[PDB]
Amino acid sequence: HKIPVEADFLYAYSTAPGYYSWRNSKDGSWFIQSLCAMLKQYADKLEFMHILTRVNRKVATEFESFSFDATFHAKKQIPCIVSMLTKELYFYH
Amino acid sequence: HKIPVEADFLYAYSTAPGYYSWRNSKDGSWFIQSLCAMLKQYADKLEFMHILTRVNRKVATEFESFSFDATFHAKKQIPCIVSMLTKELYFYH
Amino acid sequence: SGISLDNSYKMDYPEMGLCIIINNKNFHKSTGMTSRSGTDVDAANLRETFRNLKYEVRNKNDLTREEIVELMRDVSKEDHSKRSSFVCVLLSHGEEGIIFGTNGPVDLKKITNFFRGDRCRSLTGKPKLFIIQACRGTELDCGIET
Amino acid sequence: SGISLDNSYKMDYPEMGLCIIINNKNFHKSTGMTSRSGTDVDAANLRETFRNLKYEVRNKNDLTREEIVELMRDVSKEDHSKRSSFVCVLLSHGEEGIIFGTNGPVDLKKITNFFRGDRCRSLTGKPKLFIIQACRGTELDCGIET
Repeated sequence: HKIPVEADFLYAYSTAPGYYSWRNSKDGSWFIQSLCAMLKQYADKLEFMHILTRVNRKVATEFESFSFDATFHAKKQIPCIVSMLTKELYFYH
Repeated sequence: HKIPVEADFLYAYSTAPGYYSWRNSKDGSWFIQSLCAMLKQYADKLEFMHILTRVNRKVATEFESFSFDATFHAKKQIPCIVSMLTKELYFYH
Repeated sequence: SGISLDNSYKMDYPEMGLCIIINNKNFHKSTGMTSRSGTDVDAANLRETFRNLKYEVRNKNDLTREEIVELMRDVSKEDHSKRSSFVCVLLSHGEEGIIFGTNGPVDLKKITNFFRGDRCRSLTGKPKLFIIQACRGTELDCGIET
Repeated sequence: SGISLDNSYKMDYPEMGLCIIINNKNFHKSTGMTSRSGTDVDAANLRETFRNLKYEVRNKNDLTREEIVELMRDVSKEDHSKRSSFVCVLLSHGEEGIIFGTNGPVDLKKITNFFRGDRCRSLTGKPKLFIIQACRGTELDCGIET
């Protein structure tokens, strides 16, 4: 029996392929703020993929850029969950 | 209120970034065989990401290539779940 | 009413939605791409699997790069108001970020862009699923004994 | 014993595992990359969050491309036998498939390869999590009103 050498990897990207990733100079990056908040609130209750899904919704709905530069003003962001995991992951047991 | 235009997309790739994807000339591709089997068995029981996770494990553990060409012999494959979804997805209600 | 959480997509619309299956088995000789034997097995398995999930399945075979783009464009312009979601399955040769029509490549981004939240309003806020059976490169996983 | 399903990773090893946080805020002038203000806020939030999840957190700041590779190589050579998983958080400037050291880029593939199932046997079969806060390109999402 063998398993792929690329199996059991999970990449939690802050943004979709090809996109900028936003950061607030005072509150931190949108993604990390949201990730920590969701882990603090759901790590002892939800499976990791479901936690990350809440992170996606939080980032997608609660954040929007503000800039004097029209090019970077009113932009949005959606994180990107990339899973090669082979089992469900709970931080508790 | 706005949401990212890239939000609510889920890409269920048969293989990891940069890798070949395997197919059995008689049984079909490893990924599709596994995906249909897991949907048939768990679509009325599990959330989609968890179903896809079973697909990852099934493909990773139950399949391995056989070839007279050493280059393509005894190779493995791990599917790749890419989620930009903002909510859990159940095919039933 | 009572507490409403909205943690899962609303999947009780009148229709589950469309399941477009693009099955490319035979490619134009000039492309030099081999036929994908066994893909019909995949196409049939998918048609039946999603039929049982109540999706309106549409199977298309051996589409050129032009037909793939035209199909996706036309489908994205349909009124999906009464549909809970959208599913597209792509079975073909491919490379990273690419899916092959019978006569040439199609950037996956071009296909999915038609369904962007701002380009297909009747699907905004709804799950858009793309299932891709195709190479993403030439690397081979040697695996490791367990 | 009774029916055993194994649908979830075994997370009751003596240790949850390491959580390596690479926080790059200041970059070499010659790179022309701006300082990432607010990243320390992220680094501290992560250290505390994972501390509460019982991970052995190690914070590293402003690492060159060489130090990032050396760190990952050294960590992958540790004995993770008694650890349930591995977590690595990368906070920096970046492009698609790339993370920036203070003096240049590092291919993400090079970093993750050290932990391949065949290269880090004490982590084989265990979850390896990479959290990446960095650009993956220059596209901007204009969003759509709901």
